[PDB]
Amino acid sequence: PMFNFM
Amino acid sequence: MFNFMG
Amino acid sequence: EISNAASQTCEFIEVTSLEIDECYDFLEAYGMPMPVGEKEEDVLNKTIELSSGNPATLMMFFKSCEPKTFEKMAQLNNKLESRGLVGVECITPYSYKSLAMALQRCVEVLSDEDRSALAFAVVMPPGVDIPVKLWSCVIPVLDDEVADRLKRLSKRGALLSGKRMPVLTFKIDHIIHMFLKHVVDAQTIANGISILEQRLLEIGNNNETVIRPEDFPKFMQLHQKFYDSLKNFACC
Amino acid sequence: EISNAASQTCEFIEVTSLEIDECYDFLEAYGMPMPVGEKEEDVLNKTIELSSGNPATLMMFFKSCEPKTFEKMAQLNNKLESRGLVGVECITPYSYKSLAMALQRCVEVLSDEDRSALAFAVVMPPGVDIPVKLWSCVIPVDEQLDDEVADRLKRLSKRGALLSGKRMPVLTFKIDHIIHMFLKHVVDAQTIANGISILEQRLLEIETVIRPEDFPKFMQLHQKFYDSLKNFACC
Repeated sequence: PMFNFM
Repeated sequence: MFNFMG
Repeated sequence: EISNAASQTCEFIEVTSLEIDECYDFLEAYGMPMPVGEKEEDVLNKTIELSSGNPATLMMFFKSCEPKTFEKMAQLNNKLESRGLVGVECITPYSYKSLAMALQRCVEVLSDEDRSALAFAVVMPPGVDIPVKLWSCVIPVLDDEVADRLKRLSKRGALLSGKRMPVLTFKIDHIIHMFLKHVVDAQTIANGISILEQRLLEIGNNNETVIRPEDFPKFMQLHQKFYDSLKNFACC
Repeated sequence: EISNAASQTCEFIEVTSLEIDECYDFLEAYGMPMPVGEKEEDVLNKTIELSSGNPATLMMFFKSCEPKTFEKMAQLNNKLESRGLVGVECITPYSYKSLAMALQRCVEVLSDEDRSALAFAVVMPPGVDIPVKLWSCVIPVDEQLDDEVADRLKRLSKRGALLSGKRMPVLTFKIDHIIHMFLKHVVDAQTIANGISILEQRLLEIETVIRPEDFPKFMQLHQKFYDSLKNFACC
Protein backbone atom coordinates (compact mmCIF):
# COMPACT_ATOMS: atom_id res chain seq x y z
CA PRO A 1 0.00 0.00 0.00
CA MET A 2 3.10 2.31 -0.14
CA PHE A 3 1.53 5.83 -0.12
CA ASN A 4 -2.22 6.36 -0.48
CA PHE A 5 -3.97 6.54 -3.80
CA MET A 6 -1.12 7.24 -4.86
CA MET B 1 0.88 -13.05 11.27
CA PHE B 2 1.83 -16.80 11.49
CA ASN B 3 3.27 -18.31 8.27
CA PHE B 4 0.24 -20.62 7.69
CA MET B 5 0.44 -21.59 11.42
CA GLY B 6 4.06 -22.81 10.78
CA GLU C 1 12.68 19.75 -16.38
CA ILE C 2 9.82 20.18 -18.85
CA SER C 3 11.99 22.97 -20.18
CA ASN C 4 14.53 20.61 -21.61
CA ALA C 5 11.76 19.95 -24.03
CA ALA C 6 12.26 23.51 -25.48
CA SER C 7 15.42 24.24 -27.46
CA GLN C 8 15.69 27.89 -26.79
CA THR C 9 16.28 31.08 -24.94
CA CYS C 10 14.61 29.26 -22.10
CA GLU C 11 14.87 31.71 -19.16
CA PHE C 12 13.84 30.65 -15.67
CA ILE C 13 12.67 32.40 -12.45
CA GLU C 14 12.37 30.27 -9.32
CA VAL C 15 9.90 31.23 -6.59
CA THR C 16 11.74 30.23 -3.35
CA SER C 17 10.14 29.74 0.07
CA LEU C 18 8.76 32.83 1.80
CA GLU C 19 11.84 33.77 3.90
CA ILE C 20 11.24 34.17 7.67
CA ASP C 21 10.90 37.94 7.44
CA GLU C 22 8.44 38.03 4.48
CA CYS C 23 6.19 35.64 6.37
CA TYR C 24 5.93 38.21 9.09
CA ASP C 25 4.97 40.67 6.40
CA PHE C 26 2.14 38.33 5.14
CA LEU C 27 0.64 37.94 8.65
CA GLU C 28 0.96 41.63 9.33
CA ALA C 29 -0.81 42.09 6.01
CA TYR C 30 -4.25 40.58 6.85
CA GLY C 31 -4.20 41.81 10.43
CA MET C 32 -2.32 39.27 12.46
CA PRO C 33 -0.78 40.65 15.80
CA MET C 34 3.09 40.38 16.07
CA PRO C 35 4.96 38.58 18.97
CA VAL C 36 6.33 39.88 22.29
CA GLY C 37 7.29 37.20 24.87
CA GLU C 38 10.11 34.86 23.74
CA LYS C 39 7.88 31.84 23.58
CA GLU C 40 5.53 33.61 21.08
CA GLU C 41 8.07 34.90 18.57
CA ASP C 42 9.31 31.39 18.96
CA VAL C 43 5.70 30.11 18.39
CA LEU C 44 5.67 32.02 15.15
CA ASN C 45 9.07 30.66 14.14
CA LYS C 46 7.43 27.25 14.82
CA THR C 47 4.77 28.02 12.25
CA ILE C 48 7.25 29.49 9.70
CA GLU C 49 9.68 26.59 10.23
CA LEU C 50 6.88 24.04 9.97
CA SER C 51 5.25 25.70 6.93
CA SER C 52 8.67 25.62 5.25
CA GLY C 53 8.13 29.03 3.65
CA ASN C 54 4.70 28.38 2.22
CA PRO C 55 2.21 30.96 0.96
CA ALA C 56 -0.69 28.52 0.68
CA THR C 57 -0.42 26.74 4.10
CA LEU C 58 0.39 30.02 5.78
CA MET C 59 -2.94 31.03 4.40
CA MET C 60 -4.72 27.74 5.49
CA PHE C 61 -3.30 28.60 8.92
CA PHE C 62 -4.61 32.09 9.27
CA LYS C 63 -8.04 31.09 7.90
CA SER C 64 -8.13 28.40 10.57
CA CYS C 65 -6.68 30.60 13.39
CA GLU C 66 -10.32 31.55 14.55
CA PRO C 67 -9.96 33.84 17.68
CA LYS C 68 -6.63 35.20 16.24
CA THR C 69 -4.75 34.75 19.56
CA PHE C 70 -1.14 33.35 19.71
CA GLU C 71 -2.74 30.91 22.07
CA LYS C 72 -4.99 29.35 19.35
CA MET C 73 -2.05 29.63 16.93
CA ALA C 74 0.06 27.38 19.09
CA GLN C 75 -3.00 25.11 19.39
CA LEU C 76 -2.62 24.65 15.68
CA ASN C 77 1.16 24.29 16.09
CA ASN C 78 0.42 21.18 18.21
CA LYS C 79 -2.41 19.92 15.93
CA LEU C 80 0.06 20.10 13.00
CA GLU C 81 2.64 17.73 14.47
CA SER C 82 0.19 14.98 15.57
CA ARG C 83 -2.30 14.97 12.64
CA GLY C 84 -0.29 16.37 9.66
CA LEU C 85 -1.35 18.90 6.98
CA VAL C 86 -4.81 17.49 7.51
CA GLY C 87 -4.90 19.31 10.80
CA VAL C 88 -4.98 22.64 9.04
CA GLU C 89 -6.65 22.04 5.68
CA CYS C 90 -9.18 24.83 5.01
CA ILE C 91 -11.20 26.75 2.45
CA THR C 92 -8.58 29.00 0.85
CA PRO C 93 -8.08 31.06 -2.36
CA TYR C 94 -6.12 27.87 -3.21
CA SER C 95 -7.74 25.26 -5.54
CA TYR C 96 -6.77 22.45 -2.95
CA LYS C 97 -8.20 21.97 0.55
CA SER C 98 -4.59 21.33 1.75
CA LEU C 99 -1.13 21.33 0.31
CA ALA C 100 -1.06 17.55 0.55
CA MET C 101 -3.66 17.09 -2.19
CA ALA C 102 -1.60 19.26 -4.30
CA LEU C 103 1.62 17.47 -3.62
CA GLN C 104 0.03 14.01 -4.21
CA ARG C 105 0.13 14.87 -7.93
CA CYS C 106 3.71 16.09 -7.64
CA VAL C 107 4.30 12.52 -6.22
CA GLU C 108 2.34 10.62 -8.99
CA VAL C 109 4.39 12.10 -11.94
CA LEU C 110 7.66 10.86 -10.49
CA SER C 111 9.90 8.16 -12.10
CA ASP C 112 8.82 4.92 -10.27
CA GLU C 113 12.28 4.72 -8.49
CA ASP C 114 12.26 8.36 -7.61
CA ARG C 115 8.82 7.64 -6.01
CA SER C 116 10.78 5.27 -3.91
CA ALA C 117 13.67 7.54 -2.81
CA LEU C 118 10.96 10.04 -1.85
CA ALA C 119 8.83 7.52 0.01
CA PHE C 120 11.93 6.93 2.15
CA ALA C 121 13.28 10.37 2.88
CA VAL C 122 10.74 10.30 5.71
CA VAL C 123 13.33 8.66 8.05
CA MET C 124 15.57 11.74 7.61
CA PRO C 125 15.76 14.88 9.80
CA PRO C 126 13.69 17.81 8.66
CA GLY C 127 15.53 21.11 8.30
CA VAL C 128 18.93 19.29 8.35
CA ASP C 129 21.93 18.98 6.03
CA ILE C 130 23.20 15.51 5.73
CA PRO C 131 25.87 14.06 3.23
CA VAL C 132 25.23 11.87 0.12
CA LYS C 133 26.52 8.62 1.77
CA LEU C 134 24.39 9.32 4.96
CA TRP C 135 21.46 9.15 2.48
CA SER C 136 22.96 6.11 0.65
CA CYS C 137 21.75 4.11 3.68
CA VAL C 138 18.01 4.38 3.13
CA ILE C 139 17.66 5.01 -0.71
CA PRO C 140 17.22 2.12 -3.29
CA VAL C 141 19.36 0.89 -6.17
CA LEU C 142 29.93 4.38 -6.03
CA ASP C 143 26.57 5.58 -4.75
CA ASP C 144 26.44 8.93 -6.49
CA GLU C 145 23.33 7.60 -8.25
CA VAL C 146 21.60 8.66 -4.99
CA ALA C 147 22.37 12.27 -5.67
CA ASP C 148 20.91 12.00 -9.26
CA ARG C 149 17.67 10.72 -7.82
CA LEU C 150 17.75 13.47 -5.11
CA LYS C 151 18.32 16.24 -7.74
CA ARG C 152 15.49 14.92 -9.93
CA LEU C 153 13.45 14.97 -6.65
CA SER C 154 14.14 18.61 -5.84
CA LYS C 155 13.85 19.64 -9.61
CA ARG C 156 10.32 18.00 -9.80
CA GLY C 157 8.16 19.82 -7.26
CA ALA C 158 10.88 21.30 -5.07
CA LEU C 159 10.51 18.44 -2.65
CA LEU C 160 14.20 18.32 -1.46
CA SER C 161 17.01 21.03 -1.29
CA GLY C 162 20.51 21.10 -2.83
CA LYS C 163 23.69 22.66 -1.30
CA ARG C 164 26.80 22.07 -3.44
CA MET C 165 29.62 22.76 -0.89
CA PRO C 166 31.14 22.51 1.84
CA VAL C 167 30.40 18.93 0.89
CA LEU C 168 27.80 17.64 -1.55
CA THR C 169 24.76 17.46 0.74
CA PHE C 170 20.91 17.57 0.41
CA LYS C 171 18.06 18.46 2.76
CA ILE C 172 14.39 17.92 3.34
CA ASP C 173 12.08 20.71 4.41
CA HIS C 174 9.14 20.49 6.85
CA ILE C 175 5.80 20.80 4.83
CA ILE C 176 7.38 18.33 2.53
CA HIS C 177 7.92 16.02 5.55
CA MET C 178 4.31 15.89 7.13
CA PHE C 179 3.11 15.30 3.67
CA LEU C 180 5.13 12.07 3.83
CA LYS C 181 4.50 11.33 7.59
CA HIS C 182 0.75 10.62 7.30
CA VAL C 183 1.18 9.38 3.75
CA VAL C 184 4.00 6.84 3.29
CA ASP C 185 3.19 3.25 4.46
CA ALA C 186 3.01 3.03 8.28
CA GLN C 187 5.41 0.09 8.16
CA THR C 188 7.98 1.70 5.77
CA ILE C 189 8.53 4.51 8.31
CA ALA C 190 9.79 1.93 10.90
CA ASN C 191 11.64 0.01 8.09
CA GLY C 192 13.53 3.08 7.08
CA ILE C 193 14.36 3.93 10.67
CA SER C 194 15.72 0.46 11.16
CA ILE C 195 17.57 0.12 7.73
CA LEU C 196 19.30 3.18 8.91
CA GLU C 197 20.35 2.07 12.36
CA GLN C 198 21.80 -0.88 10.44
CA ARG C 199 23.88 0.73 7.75
CA LEU C 200 24.87 3.35 10.35
CA LEU C 201 26.39 0.70 12.62
CA GLU C 202 27.97 -0.62 9.38
CA ILE C 203 29.80 2.75 9.13
CA GLY C 204 30.60 1.76 12.74
CA ASN C 205 32.57 -1.43 11.96
CA ASN C 206 34.88 -0.03 9.19
CA ASN C 207 37.14 1.19 12.03
CA GLU C 208 24.50 25.35 13.24
CA THR C 209 26.61 26.78 10.39
CA VAL C 210 28.56 23.45 10.38
CA ILE C 211 28.17 20.28 8.30
CA ARG C 212 28.26 16.92 10.07
CA PRO C 213 31.73 15.44 10.01
CA GLU C 214 32.75 12.01 8.71
CA ASP C 215 34.27 11.17 12.11
CA PHE C 216 30.74 11.45 13.49
CA PRO C 217 28.30 9.91 10.96
CA LYS C 218 28.24 6.81 13.01
CA PHE C 219 25.83 8.45 15.47
CA MET C 220 22.61 9.91 14.10
CA GLN C 221 21.79 9.78 17.79
CA LEU C 222 22.35 13.45 17.53
CA HIS C 223 18.81 13.77 16.08
CA GLN C 224 17.68 11.18 18.57
CA LYS C 225 14.97 13.51 19.72
CA PHE C 226 12.99 13.58 16.46
CA TYR C 227 14.03 10.06 15.65
CA ASP C 228 12.36 9.05 18.82
CA SER C 229 9.07 10.70 17.73
CA LEU C 230 8.95 9.21 14.23
CA LYS C 231 9.64 5.85 15.89
CA ASN C 232 6.69 6.27 18.30
CA PHE C 233 4.63 6.79 15.13
CA ALA C 234 5.35 3.68 13.07
CA CYS C 235 5.53 1.06 15.83
CA CYS C 236 2.75 2.44 18.08
CA GLU D 1 -5.27 -29.61 30.47
CA ILE D 2 -7.38 -32.29 28.87
CA SER D 3 -7.42 -33.78 32.38
CA ASN D 4 -9.77 -31.22 33.88
CA ALA D 5 -12.22 -33.02 31.68
CA ALA D 6 -12.02 -36.07 33.95
CA SER D 7 -13.31 -36.78 37.40
CA GLN D 8 -11.11 -39.47 38.73
CA THR D 9 -7.84 -40.83 39.96
CA CYS D 10 -5.68 -38.70 37.70
CA GLU D 11 -2.00 -39.31 37.94
CA PHE D 12 0.75 -37.74 35.90
CA ILE D 13 4.30 -38.41 34.80
CA GLU D 14 5.65 -35.46 32.90
CA VAL D 15 8.29 -35.97 30.14
CA THR D 16 10.75 -33.13 30.60
CA SER D 17 13.48 -32.23 28.23
CA LEU D 18 16.61 -34.38 28.24
CA GLU D 19 19.17 -33.03 30.85
CA ILE D 20 22.61 -31.96 29.53
CA ASP D 21 24.12 -35.28 30.67
CA GLU D 22 21.45 -37.63 29.30
CA CYS D 23 22.08 -36.06 25.93
CA TYR D 24 25.68 -37.18 26.33
CA ASP D 25 24.42 -40.71 27.20
CA PHE D 26 22.18 -40.61 24.06
CA LEU D 27 25.07 -39.57 21.81
CA GLU D 28 27.49 -42.15 23.15
CA ALA D 29 24.53 -44.52 22.70
CA TYR D 30 24.14 -44.10 18.86
CA GLY D 31 27.85 -44.05 18.00
CA MET D 32 29.11 -40.50 18.61
CA PRO D 33 32.85 -39.70 19.07
CA MET D 34 33.18 -37.60 22.28
CA PRO D 35 35.00 -34.24 22.38
CA VAL D 36 38.66 -33.59 23.16
CA GLY D 37 39.38 -29.94 22.41
CA GLU D 38 37.45 -27.41 24.58
CA LYS D 39 35.92 -25.99 21.50
CA GLU D 40 34.41 -29.46 20.84
CA GLU D 41 32.66 -30.03 24.20
CA ASP D 42 31.41 -26.54 23.42
CA VAL D 43 30.18 -27.67 19.96
CA LEU D 44 28.16 -30.26 21.66
CA ASN D 45 26.88 -28.05 24.53
CA LYS D 46 25.78 -25.65 21.81
CA THR D 47 23.79 -28.36 20.11
CA ILE D 48 22.39 -29.43 23.48
CA GLU D 49 21.60 -25.76 24.33
CA LEU D 50 19.96 -25.05 20.88
CA SER D 51 17.74 -28.12 20.69
CA SER D 52 16.78 -27.32 24.37
CA GLY D 53 17.04 -30.98 25.34
CA ASN D 54 14.91 -32.53 22.74
CA PRO D 55 14.93 -36.27 21.91
CA ALA D 56 13.27 -35.85 18.44
CA THR D 57 15.42 -32.94 17.09
CA LEU D 58 18.53 -34.39 18.69
CA MET D 59 17.72 -37.40 16.76
CA MET D 60 17.28 -35.58 13.44
CA PHE D 61 20.53 -33.91 14.32
CA PHE D 62 22.64 -37.10 14.76
CA LYS D 63 20.90 -38.62 11.63
CA SER D 64 21.93 -35.46 9.74
CA CYS D 65 25.52 -35.38 10.92
CA GLU D 66 26.59 -37.29 7.69
CA PRO D 67 30.44 -37.37 7.94
CA LYS D 68 30.13 -37.81 11.78
CA THR D 69 32.85 -35.18 12.43
CA PHE D 70 32.52 -32.63 15.29
CA GLU D 71 33.27 -30.15 12.49
CA LYS D 72 30.19 -30.88 10.32
CA MET D 73 28.34 -30.95 13.64
CA ALA D 74 29.21 -27.33 14.32
CA GLN D 75 28.30 -26.69 10.68
CA LEU D 76 24.80 -27.89 11.57
CA ASN D 77 25.04 -25.70 14.71
CA ASN D 78 25.49 -22.73 12.28
CA LYS D 79 22.90 -24.02 9.89
CA LEU D 80 20.44 -24.02 12.84
CA GLU D 81 20.12 -20.27 13.73
CA SER D 82 20.19 -18.98 10.21
CA ARG D 83 17.79 -21.29 8.37
CA GLY D 84 15.90 -22.62 11.46
CA LEU D 85 15.08 -26.32 12.16
CA VAL D 86 15.10 -26.77 8.36
CA GLY D 87 18.83 -27.01 8.38
CA VAL D 88 18.56 -30.34 10.09
CA GLU D 89 15.17 -31.63 8.88
CA CYS D 90 15.52 -35.35 8.05
CA ILE D 91 14.04 -38.86 7.67
CA THR D 92 13.76 -39.88 11.35
CA PRO D 93 12.08 -42.44 13.64
CA TYR D 94 9.76 -39.47 14.30
CA SER D 95 6.80 -39.49 11.93
CA TYR D 96 7.75 -35.78 11.13
CA LYS D 97 10.61 -34.25 9.08
CA SER D 98 11.26 -31.40 11.57
CA LEU D 99 10.05 -30.29 15.01
CA ALA D 100 8.24 -27.34 13.43
CA MET D 101 5.56 -29.57 11.83
CA ALA D 102 4.78 -30.94 15.22
CA LEU D 103 4.61 -27.68 17.19
CA GLN D 104 2.49 -26.43 14.29
CA ARG D 105 -0.56 -28.30 15.44
CA CYS D 106 0.04 -27.25 19.05
CA VAL D 107 -0.25 -23.61 18.02
CA GLU D 108 -3.34 -24.15 15.99
CA VAL D 109 -5.26 -25.63 18.94
CA LEU D 110 -4.31 -22.55 20.94
CA SER D 111 -6.73 -19.98 22.38
CA ASP D 112 -6.65 -17.11 19.82
CA GLU D 113 -5.02 -14.68 22.38
CA ASP D 114 -2.56 -17.35 23.38
CA ARG D 115 -1.73 -17.59 19.70
CA SER D 116 -0.98 -13.95 20.04
CA ALA D 117 1.13 -14.09 23.20
CA LEU D 118 3.09 -16.95 21.66
CA ALA D 119 3.56 -15.18 18.38
CA PHE D 120 5.24 -12.26 20.25
CA ALA D 121 7.45 -14.19 22.67
CA VAL D 122 9.85 -14.32 19.67
CA VAL D 123 11.26 -10.89 20.55
CA MET D 124 12.79 -12.22 23.80
CA PRO D 125 16.16 -13.44 24.99
CA PRO D 126 16.24 -17.24 24.80
CA GLY D 127 17.40 -19.46 27.69
CA VAL D 128 17.05 -16.50 30.03
CA ASP D 129 14.80 -16.17 33.03
CA ILE D 130 12.86 -12.95 32.90
CA PRO D 131 10.04 -11.20 35.03
CA VAL D 132 6.28 -10.65 34.38
CA LYS D 133 6.50 -6.88 33.89
CA LEU D 134 9.33 -7.49 31.25
CA TRP D 135 6.69 -9.66 29.50
CA SER D 136 3.79 -7.22 29.99
CA CYS D 137 5.69 -5.07 27.42
CA VAL D 138 5.49 -7.32 24.34
CA ILE D 139 2.45 -9.40 25.28
CA PRO D 140 -1.08 -8.11 24.24
CA VAL D 141 -4.30 -7.79 26.35
CA ASP D 142 -7.77 -6.09 26.04
CA GLU D 143 -5.54 -0.86 34.13
CA GLN D 144 -2.61 -1.25 36.53
CA LEU D 145 -2.29 -5.00 37.42
CA ASP D 146 -0.76 -7.10 34.62
CA ASP D 147 -1.08 -10.59 35.93
CA GLU D 148 -3.27 -11.37 32.96
CA VAL D 149 0.07 -11.67 31.11
CA ALA D 150 0.81 -14.48 33.51
CA ASP D 151 -2.55 -16.42 32.93
CA ARG D 152 -1.80 -16.40 29.29
CA LEU D 153 1.95 -17.31 29.71
CA LYS D 154 0.92 -20.21 31.94
CA ARG D 155 -1.74 -21.68 29.53
CA LEU D 156 1.15 -21.35 27.06
CA SER D 157 3.47 -23.50 29.12
CA LYS D 158 0.81 -26.21 30.05
CA ARG D 159 -0.29 -26.66 26.32
CA GLY D 160 2.53 -27.98 24.27
CA ALA D 161 4.97 -27.14 27.01
CA LEU D 162 5.94 -23.99 25.18
CA LEU D 163 6.95 -21.56 27.92
CA SER D 164 8.31 -22.55 31.33
CA GLY D 165 7.00 -21.38 34.70
CA LYS D 166 9.41 -20.88 37.70
CA ARG D 167 7.72 -19.51 40.90
CA MET D 168 10.59 -17.98 42.92
CA PRO D 169 12.92 -15.93 43.51
CA VAL D 170 10.49 -13.84 41.52
CA LEU D 171 7.59 -14.81 39.26
CA THR D 172 9.26 -15.34 35.90
CA PHE D 173 8.74 -17.36 32.60
CA LYS D 174 11.21 -18.43 29.91
CA ILE D 175 11.29 -19.36 26.29
CA ASP D 176 13.70 -22.23 25.52
CA HIS D 177 15.92 -22.17 22.47
CA ILE D 178 14.03 -24.76 20.20
CA ILE D 179 10.64 -23.36 21.24
CA HIS D 180 12.07 -19.95 20.06
CA MET D 181 13.78 -20.80 16.64
CA PHE D 182 10.46 -22.32 15.80
CA LEU D 183 8.96 -18.82 16.09
CA LYS D 184 12.03 -17.13 14.40
CA HIS D 185 11.47 -18.59 10.94
CA VAL D 186 7.67 -18.94 11.32
CA VAL D 187 6.06 -15.68 12.49
CA ASP D 188 5.28 -12.73 10.24
CA ALA D 189 8.58 -10.84 9.71
CA GLN D 190 6.78 -7.64 10.76
CA THR D 191 5.45 -8.79 14.13
CA ILE D 192 9.18 -9.45 15.10
CA ALA D 193 10.26 -5.83 14.33
CA ASN D 194 7.00 -4.56 15.96
CA GLY D 195 7.91 -6.42 19.07
CA ILE D 196 11.44 -5.10 19.16
CA SER D 197 10.23 -1.48 18.88
CA ILE D 198 7.02 -1.80 20.97
CA LEU D 199 9.56 -3.09 23.54
CA GLU D 200 12.17 -0.34 23.16
CA GLN D 201 9.28 2.00 24.20
CA ARG D 202 8.55 0.78 27.80
CA LEU D 203 12.31 0.44 27.85
CA LEU D 204 13.06 3.68 29.77
CA GLU D 205 10.30 4.94 32.16
CA ILE D 206 11.59 6.87 35.28
CA GLU D 207 24.60 -15.45 34.83
CA THR D 208 22.58 -17.44 37.48
CA VAL D 209 21.27 -14.10 38.80
CA ILE D 210 17.96 -12.55 37.75
CA ARG D 211 17.95 -9.07 36.31
CA PRO D 212 17.11 -6.78 39.23
CA GLU D 213 14.33 -4.24 39.25
CA ASP D 214 17.13 -1.56 39.60
CA PHE D 215 18.39 -2.50 36.11
CA PRO D 216 15.35 -3.29 33.88
CA LYS D 217 15.38 -0.08 31.84
CA PHE D 218 18.34 -1.62 29.95
CA MET D 219 17.65 -4.93 28.19
CA GLN D 220 20.92 -4.13 26.48
CA LEU D 221 22.60 -6.88 28.58
CA HIS D 222 20.87 -9.09 26.01
CA GLN D 223 21.92 -6.81 23.14
CA LYS D 224 23.47 -9.82 21.27
CA PHE D 225 20.22 -11.84 20.78
CA TYR D 226 18.50 -8.63 19.69
CA ASP D 227 21.15 -7.61 17.21
CA SER D 228 20.46 -11.07 15.77
CA LEU D 229 16.73 -10.17 15.60
CA LYS D 230 17.20 -6.75 13.95
CA ASN D 231 19.72 -8.23 11.44
CA PHE D 232 17.08 -10.87 10.74
CA ALA D 233 14.09 -8.53 10.32
CA CYS D 234 16.17 -6.44 7.81
CA CYS D 235 16.53 -9.18 5.16
